Parts: sequence; C-alpha cells; structure tokens
Amino acid sequence: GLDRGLIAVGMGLAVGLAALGTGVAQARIGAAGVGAIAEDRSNFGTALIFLLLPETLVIFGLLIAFILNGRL
Amino acid sequence: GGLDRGLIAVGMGLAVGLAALGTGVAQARIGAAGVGAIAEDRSNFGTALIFLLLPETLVIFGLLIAFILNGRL
Amino acid sequence: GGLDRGLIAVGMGLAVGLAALGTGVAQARIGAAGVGAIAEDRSNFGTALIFLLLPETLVIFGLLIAFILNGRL
Amino acid sequence: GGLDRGLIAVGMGLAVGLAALGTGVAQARIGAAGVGAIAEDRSNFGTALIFLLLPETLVIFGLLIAFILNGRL
Amino acid sequence: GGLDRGLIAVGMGLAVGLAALGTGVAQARIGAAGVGAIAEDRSNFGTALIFLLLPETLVIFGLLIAFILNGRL
Amino acid sequence: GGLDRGLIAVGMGLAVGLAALGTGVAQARIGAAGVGAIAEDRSNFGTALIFLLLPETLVIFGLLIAFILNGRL
Amino acid sequence: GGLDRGLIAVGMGLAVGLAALGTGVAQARIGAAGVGAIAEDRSNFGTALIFLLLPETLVIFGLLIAFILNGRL
Amino acid sequence: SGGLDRGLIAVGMGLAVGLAALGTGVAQARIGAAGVGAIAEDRSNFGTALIFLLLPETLVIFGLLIAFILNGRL
Amino acid sequence: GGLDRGLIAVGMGLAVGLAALGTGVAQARIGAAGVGAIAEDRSNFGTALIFLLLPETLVIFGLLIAFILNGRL
Amino acid sequence: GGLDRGLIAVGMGLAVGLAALGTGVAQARIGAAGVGAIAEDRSNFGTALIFLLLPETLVIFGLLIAFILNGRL
Amino acid sequence: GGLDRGLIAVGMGLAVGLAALGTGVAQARIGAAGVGAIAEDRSNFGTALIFLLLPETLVIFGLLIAFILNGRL
Amino acid sequence: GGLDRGLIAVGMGLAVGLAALGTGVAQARIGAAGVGAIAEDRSNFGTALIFLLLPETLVIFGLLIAFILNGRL
Amino acid sequence: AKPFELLVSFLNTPKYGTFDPTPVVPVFFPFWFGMIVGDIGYALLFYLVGRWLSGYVKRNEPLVIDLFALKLKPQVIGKLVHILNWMVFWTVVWGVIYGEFFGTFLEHLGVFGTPEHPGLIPILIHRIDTAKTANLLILLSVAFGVVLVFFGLALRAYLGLKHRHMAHFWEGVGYLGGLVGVLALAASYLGNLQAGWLQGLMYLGFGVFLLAVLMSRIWLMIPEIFTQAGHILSHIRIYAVGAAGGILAGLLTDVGFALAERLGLLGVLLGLLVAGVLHLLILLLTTLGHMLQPIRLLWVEFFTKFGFYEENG
Repeated sequence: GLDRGLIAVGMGLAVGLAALGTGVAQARIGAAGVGAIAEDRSNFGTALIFLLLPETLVIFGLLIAFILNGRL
Repeated sequence: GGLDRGLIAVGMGLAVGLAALGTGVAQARIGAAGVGAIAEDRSNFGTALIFLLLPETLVIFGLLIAFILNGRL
Repeated sequence: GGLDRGLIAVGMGLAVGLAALGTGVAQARIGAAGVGAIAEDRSNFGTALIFLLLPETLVIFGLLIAFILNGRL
Repeated sequence: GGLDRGLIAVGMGLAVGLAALGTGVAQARIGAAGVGAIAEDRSNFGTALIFLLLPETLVIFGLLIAFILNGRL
Repeated sequence: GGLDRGLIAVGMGLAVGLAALGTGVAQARIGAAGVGAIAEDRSNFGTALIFLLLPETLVIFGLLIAFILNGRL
Repeated sequence: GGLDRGLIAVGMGLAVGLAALGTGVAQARIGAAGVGAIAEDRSNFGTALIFLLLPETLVIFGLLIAFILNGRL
Repeated sequence: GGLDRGLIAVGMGLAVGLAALGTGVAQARIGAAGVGAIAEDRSNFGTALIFLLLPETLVIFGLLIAFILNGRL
Repeated sequence: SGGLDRGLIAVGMGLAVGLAALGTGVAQARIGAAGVGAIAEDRSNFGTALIFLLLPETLVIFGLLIAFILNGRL
Repeated sequence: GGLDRGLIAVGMGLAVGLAALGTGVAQARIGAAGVGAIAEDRSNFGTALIFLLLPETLVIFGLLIAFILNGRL
Repeated sequence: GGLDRGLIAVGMGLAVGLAALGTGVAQARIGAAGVGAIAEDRSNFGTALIFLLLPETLVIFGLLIAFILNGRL
Repeated sequence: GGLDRGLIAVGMGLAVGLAALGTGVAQARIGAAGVGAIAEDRSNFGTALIFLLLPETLVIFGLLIAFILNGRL
Repeated sequence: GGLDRGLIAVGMGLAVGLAALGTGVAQARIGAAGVGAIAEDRSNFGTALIFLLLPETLVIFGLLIAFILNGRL
Repeated sequence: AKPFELLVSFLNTPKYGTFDPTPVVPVFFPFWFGMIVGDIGYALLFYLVGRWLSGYVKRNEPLVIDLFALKLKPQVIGKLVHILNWMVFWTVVWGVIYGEFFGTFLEHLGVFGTPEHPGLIPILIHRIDTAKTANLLILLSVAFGVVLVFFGLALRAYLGLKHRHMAHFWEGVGYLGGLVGVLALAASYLGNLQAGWLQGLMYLGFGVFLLAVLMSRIWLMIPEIFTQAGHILSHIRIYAVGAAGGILAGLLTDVGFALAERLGLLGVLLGLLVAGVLHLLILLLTTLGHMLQPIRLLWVEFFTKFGFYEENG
C-alpha cells in the first residue's frame, strides 16, 4: 500500500498551499485596519469584519484532508 | 501493480490548494474598499462587501472537481 | 491499470488551479481599480461590474479540459 | 505502451495553465489601467476593450495543441 | 515493507514549512504599519499587538496533522 | 516501441506555455503604458500597437518547435 | 529497501528551510520600519526591539519537528 | 530507443526555450514601457527606442539554436 | 549498502541555502535604510550596525542540522 | 546512446534558460534607466551603451557548460 | 545500491546555486542606496563598501559541504 | 559504470544558472542607480564601474565545481 | 602605438609620477580580439569598411550620422584605421590558427588533414574534439591573466616604492603570496596529487601573506583579496565567447551544406544565399559586444585597478 504515503504528501501540500492562500491576503487589509483604528478607535468592529473573511479558506483543505484520510 | 488512489489524491490536494492561493491573491489588493469605506462613507459597506463576496466562486468550483475524484473509488 | 489512469487527476487539477490563480491575479487588479469608480460615483457602477466579470473564459475552458479527460476515463 | 498513453495528457495541464496565468497578468495590468478612460469618458469604452481583448491568442494555442493529439489513444 | 515511511514525514514537513512562511508573509507587511502606529504614541501598543496575534492559527493547524500521522506510524 | 510520447508531449507543452507566460508578462507592462498613451490623442494609436505586436514572435517559435516535434509521432 | 531512513532527511530540510525563509521575509519589512523610525527618535529603542523580535518564534517548531522526526531511527 | 532519450532531450529543450523566452519578455517589458513613455513627444527620435527594444531579441536565439541542434544532429 | 547513504546529502542544501535566501532578503531591506542613516549621521554607526546582523541565527541552525544529519553516515 | 545521454540534456537546458532569465532581469532595469536618462539629453547615447549590455557574459558560461556536457556524448 | 554516489552531485550544486541568489538579493537593494550616498559625498565610499562585503560571508558553506562530500569519493 | 552519469550531470547546470541569476538580480538594481548618477555628472565612471564589477565575483563559483566533479567522473 | 592613446584618454587623467599604461593595450588587446575570429571570411568586409573610411579620410569627410546626430572628426579616423590594421592582422593569423574554415571539403572528401581524414591540408582545430582541445582552450587564457595581473601588482608595488605610501607596498606582495598559495593548493587538489614542492609553495605563500597583515589590521583589505582571486579566474571568459562564435559559424555553414546537398537535387542552388544572410545578420548583432568584451576586461581589471581610482589633473 504505497498510495497510503501519497495521500499524506497530497494532504500536506494541500493544507500548505491553503495556508499560503490565506496568508497573502492580509497586505492591504492590515494596513487599512490599523490606519482606521489610528483614525478612530471606535472602528474595532468594522475593522475586524474584513480580517476574518479570507481566513475561512483553510477550512475546505482541512476538511478534504480529513475525509481523504478515512479512505484507508 | 494496483496503485490508483494516491496519484489521484496528490492532484486532488494540489488543485484546491492552488485555487485557495488564487482566492488569496485576489483578496490581497481589494482591501482598499474597507479604508475607502470608513474614511469616506461608512454606509457604503454593502457596496464594498459585494466585491468581497464574489471572487471565492472559483474555490467553490474547485470543491466538486476534487470531490468527484474520491467518488471514483 | 490504475497507474495508467491515476496520473490524469494531477494534470487537470494543476491546470484548473493555476488558471484559477491567473484569473485571481486579474480580478485583484481590476477590482482594486474598480473600487474607485463606485467610491466616487454611484452611477457608473453598472459598467464597472461588466469590466469585472470579463476574465472567466479561462476557468470554464479548464473545466472543459477536465471534463473531456473525465469522459475519457 | 504502458502509462505513456496517460502521460500525454499531463502536458495539457501545463499548456492550459501557463497561458492562463499569462493572460491573467496581461489583463490584470491592462484592464486595471484601462479604466482610467471610462473614469472620464463613456465613449472610450470601445478602444479600452480593444486593448484588453487583443492578447488572448496564447490560450487558443493551448486549446489547439490540446486538440491536436488527444485523439491519439 | 518500507517505501512508505519517508512520504508521511516529507508531506508533514512541507505542510508545516508552507504554513510557517505564510504566517511570516502575513505578519511582514502589517508589522511596518504597526511600527508607525506605535511610533505615533504608546497608546497604540495594545491595539497594534492585537493584530499580530491573529495569523498564528495557521501554524497550529499545520502541526496537528503530524501527531496523528506518526501515531498511525 | 512507443514508450516516450508523454515526455515529448509535456516538454512541448511546458515550452509553449512558458513562452506564453513570458509574452503575457511583457504584454501587461506594455499595455499599461499604451492605454495611458491613447488617453491623449488617437495619433499614438498605431505607433503603440507595434510595440505590443513584437513580443508575439516569441510564442511563434514555441509553436514552431512543438509542431515540428509533433511530426516525430 | 531501508531508504526511507534516508528519505526522511529531506523532510526536515525543506520544512526548516521554508520556516527560515518565512522568518526572514517577516523580519525584513519590520526591521526596515524599525530602523527608519528609530533614526528620528532613539527613545523607542526598547519598544521597537520588542516589536520586531516577534516572528522569529516560528523557528522553535522547526527544530522541534526536526528532532522528533530524526529521533524515530 | 532503449532509454527514452527523445523525451529526455525534448524536456530540456523546452525548459531552455521557455526560460529564455520569459527572460527576454521580462527584459522587454520595462524597456518597452519606458520607450512608450518617451515617444509621447519623441517622434523626432523614436528610432533610438526602436533599436533599444530590438537588442534584447538576441537573448532567445542562442538557446533556441542549441535546443534545435542537440536533437537535430541525432 | 542501500541508497540512503548517498541520499543524505541532497537534504542539506534545501535547508542551508534557503535560509541563506531568507537572511539575504532580510538584509536587503534594512541595509538601504541603515546606510542612509549613516550617510546622514555617522554617529548612529553602532545603533544601526547592531541591526545589520541578526537573521544569521537561521543559517547556523541550518549548518547545525546539516552536520548532525551527516553524523548518521 | 543510453538513458544518461538524454538525462544529461536537461541540466544544460535549465542552466542556459535560467542564465537567460538572469540576463533579462538584469537587462530590464538598466535599459529602462538608460532610456530615461537619454530622454532629455540625447548626447549620452555613446555612454549608456557600455552598461546596458555588460552582463551578457552570464549565458556564455551556460553555453560553455553545455558544450562541455555534450562533449561527454 | 551503486547509485548512491550518483545523486550526491545534485545536492552540492543546488546548495551553492540557491545560496548564490540568497547572497545577491542583499547587494541588490543595498548597492543602489550606497551609490546614492556616494553621489553626494565622496568620502563615504569606505563606509558604503563595508556594507557591500557583509553578505559575502555565507557562500562558503555550500562549497565546503561540497568538498567534504567529495571526500567520500 | 551503469546508467548514473545523468544524475551527476544535471547538478552542474543548476549551480551555474542560479549563480547567474544571483549576479543579475543585484546587477539590475545597481546599474539603474549607477547610470542615473552618471547621467547628471560625468565625474563618476570609475566609482560606478568598480561597484558594477563587484557582483561578477559570484559567477566564478559553480563552474569550477562542475569542472572538478566532471574530472572526478 | 600612438593611435591607441585615444581610448585611454576618455578616462580620468593620470598624475605625473605614475607610469603611462597606454603601451600595454596595442600588443595585448588585438590578439584577444583574434579569438572570436573564425569569421575571417567576413572580416575582409571589415577591411573593405576600413578602405571606405580611409576614402572618407582622404576626402577629409566631416561625417554626420543622421541616426545618432553625431559629428565625426577626420583626423581621428586615421588613428582608427592604423589601429584596425593590427586587429585585421591578428584576425588573419588567428583564423589560420583555427585551421578550420568554410571551404573545408571533409563533408564530401577527405582533402583536409585531420585525425578523421589524413589529408594534405592540415587543420589544427576541427572544433569537434573535446578531450585535449578543451584543456588547450583553458590553459592560455588562464596564463595570460596571471601574467598581466602579476605585472600590474608588481608595478603598483614599485610605484609604492618611491613615495612613502610604501605601507601598501607590503600588501601588494601579500596579494602575490596569497595568489601563489591558493594556486599551489588548487593545482595540488585536482592534479596528479604530488604535493611536496606544492606544500612548500603554499607554505611560503600564506606565510608571506600573513607577514603583510602584521603591518596593520586593515579592516577593508582582507575580504577583497578573495574578490581579485576570482577576478583572475574571470579571465577565462575570453575563449568562451570565441568558442560560441566559432561553433555557431561552423554549424551555420553545415546548415548551408545540408540545404545544398542533403535536400537532394531540389536544394542545390538555394542554401548558400540564406546561409550568408544569416551569417551577416548574426555578425551584425554579435560582433559589437564581442569586440567590447576583451577591451573592457583589460580596461577594468588591469588599467583601472592598478592606478586609475586616484587623483587627476
């Protein structure tokens, strides 16, 4: 059963590339958020709205990695 | 040699990861809507988030094209 | 058997993946450009979405390239 | 023979996807730069569409080289 | 036996390294604006630190898969 | 015989796609300048189109070498 | 057989290398911001140091996984 | 072909020509943008921009010819 | 004698030179600001040069793991 | 012939191609700066021509190595 | 396994290869600022070039690893 | 000597190619600043040229390793 | 010798008391140029161009190039012609040294003397052999750089001898000691591994090098020693370019031969014209850089390095 190792490398690269995807989107939004908080500290809730939208992308990869584990 | 599953699963893994990277690079530069909203008109939040909610259609596309690969087994 | 056909999932998956990231790169820049129009004018909003929803012919083409080899499977 | 009949379809993914992100970055810069004219004039929509709809020739090449030998098997 | 034990290790290592560099990329650009904000006043210290504690979720997500995998080993 | 068709296939595919990517990344930069150039007058229209015309020669070479190596089959 | 004991060696390697690269790209921007801000005011040397001494913490996981992976021999 | 020599040399040729083409395009990008910016008033001397854009063409040809000849002589 | 004894060597560079990439990209951003600070004022030589070296903690880890993996030979 | 005689060829190709990459990336910035300098003082054309092609040596090493490797045929 | 001493060659070359640009990226950004500094004060060449010699130190690691790997055969 | 010579061969080209890239990445940014300095003042050819010749100290590597290992083979 | 002084004069003026470097170039540069010159058939066209410019000279043409809007000075061009005489000479003799030219009939009959074909027309280099031709290609370009850099460091040391900046005279011979030590170590490593006098040479080399360090801890001098120790190895680029040009010309001539004969009766009358067109266009593209490469090598590695960073008047 050598495919039992190929599933591991596949899920690892999947979750890693998902981490790259969610880790690159913070560029403009972080600067915008800190600039708005410096502009107005009352903008906590509005700022934190944007900072959670791309972070859900990792969920799909970890779900598919988890469900492909059970194929063994 | 009956190996079929793993060399499917590696492609299954990389497809959704590349799609996630695409959505990330899409979402990266569109953050100017937030500062464009709060600094000028906070009421434009919907007109901002409509652009936020569109690009993630491609990972939704990538979900089923990876799911069908497991269904072959 | 198995090894003769399991490799195809890599080829279509990579294709749809980097097509997705290419269209994400396109969408990011054009959306970052497109926000300024609606930010300063609510009227030209309509043409902007027409300009935003152009770069999708490549991903459906990748879908078809996946589907032909799925049929060949 | 062997899995060489499956190895031929691997190049289809590269051929599609590389032209895909090529046009991705192409219209990424062009259409984002193109909206300056529509920000000031409705009439210049045609020429801007001419700029952003010229360079797609690369993906047709990937399509035709996909069709040129997929029928070998 | 054999020819199985290295694959799990290299996959886990690739996953965790990619997650770590993604966290680094996320922190890099926000750090400069945090430096500017704390250079404005000491009062921005906590409100700048609250942003940097967010992306570490990726690393703890990556590493947990190694434990179950080498427990399977 | 017939055990290496996939290798020449993927080689020509990567060649033509990589040439396409190079042409696209050149086209993005040249079109960004050209669309701003047309914003002043129509007199620069034809004189700008030649600059975007020239990098198309690169994919011609890849298509030529692929097609002449398609004749190996 | 027995080459799995050699195949695990790269697994530590790419992980620690990618972690180091992510660390470095994290330190780059924050250190540039710190040295730029500290020139106009040296009183904030402690705050700048305790700020930019932060994303290097991901390295401790790379050595941890390195020691627990090669310890399996 | 006991070994898969034709594919082995073909992938190397493809890598060579693709990387050469992308490097030439990367070189051409900035110089073309700057030349287009220059010729907004340099119709008197656009030929300098023409010859400066012409010179990176020499980068493709040697890789192209070596890729051609490493297979064409066998 | 298995293939592992020669397989050990390939893992070293992927760690050490990639950490070298991280250190170089870290040094590049801070060096310009540092030399600017020195040009405007030589008195800041110490408080700048203390930041000129620090990312090389990564490369000593890389050499450490590289040699300690070579010890298994 | 043999498998090595084909396997040798990939190293030469990647070497010369990525050397061409280095020459092009070196060429772009210096050429753009040179034509920026020549735009308002045309007399300095006989000066910039030295610098704008000086790094051409890079590909020459690659083709030298290529002639060495094909000499082992 | 007589192929063990065959793949020791690629590790040395890859190591020195990625270490090369990992070095070069530092001089890339520091040199422009250094020659900007020398453009207005000609006594600053000594304090500039010392920065240009800092990133040269770590190229030695790949070649010494290569030599000690050559000590096996 | 069996079918191994291609493995030794491919590692040579990667080193010299990436050395060329490391030279070019520095050369691109340094040359633009140097020619910008020399455009406004004729009195700086030597100080610019000595710094432009500095990155050429990197390309000397890789090739000598290739020679000595080919002689070893 | 006097015409060559123009090229140096573009740079900063020397200081009186420093020796004139102009007589170095006219003997060393032209035969370095000769190594790109398997192309000898097309350098007769360069001779024709020189004849054309001499016709301008006897006309005393104040030429203006419409493309670059540059002004030409008639008295300068005669210096250029007398310079080009020697490189045309080195052109001819180096193309003879190659031995191989396009009229080689070995593709059809064994007329030219080679190891493959023991003919009556001996050709020294067939450009196919790679066993000893490679080593002979390396060796001379290795030796030339070593001789010239030793001469440069020796004359810089003798300039340091006169004025009391003689503190850097010691480091000048320290460079020599370091170079001979590393050369001995390198030659002992890949060579036939005899090491006795090699050990003595490296011992004396790093000993006399470390003697110069005891003068003063100069923080700046210690890393750049490795840099010029690669600049000496940078001299190997000379034969690389020449081999690139020569093998390209040879393969293009073989393409002309193939289109002539290997196409059968249909291709007999066609291939030579397009082969010549390709040759002339690639020469037009390449010869400018190939000309400027050796002159800039000697111009920056020897001429600028020994004495042309300092004062001027």
